[PDB]
Amino acid sequence: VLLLDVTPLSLGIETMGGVMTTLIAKNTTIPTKHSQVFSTAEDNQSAVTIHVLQGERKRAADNKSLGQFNLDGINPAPRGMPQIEVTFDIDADGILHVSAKDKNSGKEQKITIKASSGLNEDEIQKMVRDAEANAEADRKFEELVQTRNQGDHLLHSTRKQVEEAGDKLPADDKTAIESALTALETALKGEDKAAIEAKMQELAQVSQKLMEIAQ
Amino acid sequence: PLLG
Repeated sequence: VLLLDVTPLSLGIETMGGVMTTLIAKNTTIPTKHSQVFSTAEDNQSAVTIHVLQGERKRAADNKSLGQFNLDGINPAPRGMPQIEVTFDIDADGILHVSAKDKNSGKEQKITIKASSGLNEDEIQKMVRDAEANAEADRKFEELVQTRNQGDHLLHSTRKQVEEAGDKLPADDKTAIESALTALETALKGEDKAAIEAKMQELAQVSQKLMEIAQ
Repeated sequence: PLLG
């Protein structure tokens, strides 16, 4: 061949923390189909927003929006348990089909994105230029979102374990753990990676008895 | 791997 149809930019969705998760990498030959299984951010979440993104930036907000759509009808469950399979399918004609299927409730929602949607030849080079220009800033943002999701996981898992524990946990441990969770919740609102890790460290220093009980 |  003298020619290849390829994707000039990454295609993916927004995940928790406002990060782009890539489903189809830059410079992929079409046609192509990739899928990844995602889950819910919160307990008893009834729906997901699929925000489709084109670009090379880690921040969802810094990429081109191709559209969004909801999948409703998710049955009550702990966060992280529902299986929401997302499929990006680019046909020979260069049309992007995005689907989200609930593997429990079997429900499906799709968006179809014409071959002409997204960033023009110029904007593509400006986007590729920015990726490499703001690469350090995108790393820093990425490990703040990682830190934030670890702290949020520790917050939620610890509250769960305080409850399962009931009377098994000394009053002294519970006061100390309760104060640390409040302090961690507050810091998770902020932007300060160091302050999140400090509250995560406080909770881990005071939680040793609770961790034994969770056994 | 989570969506809001």
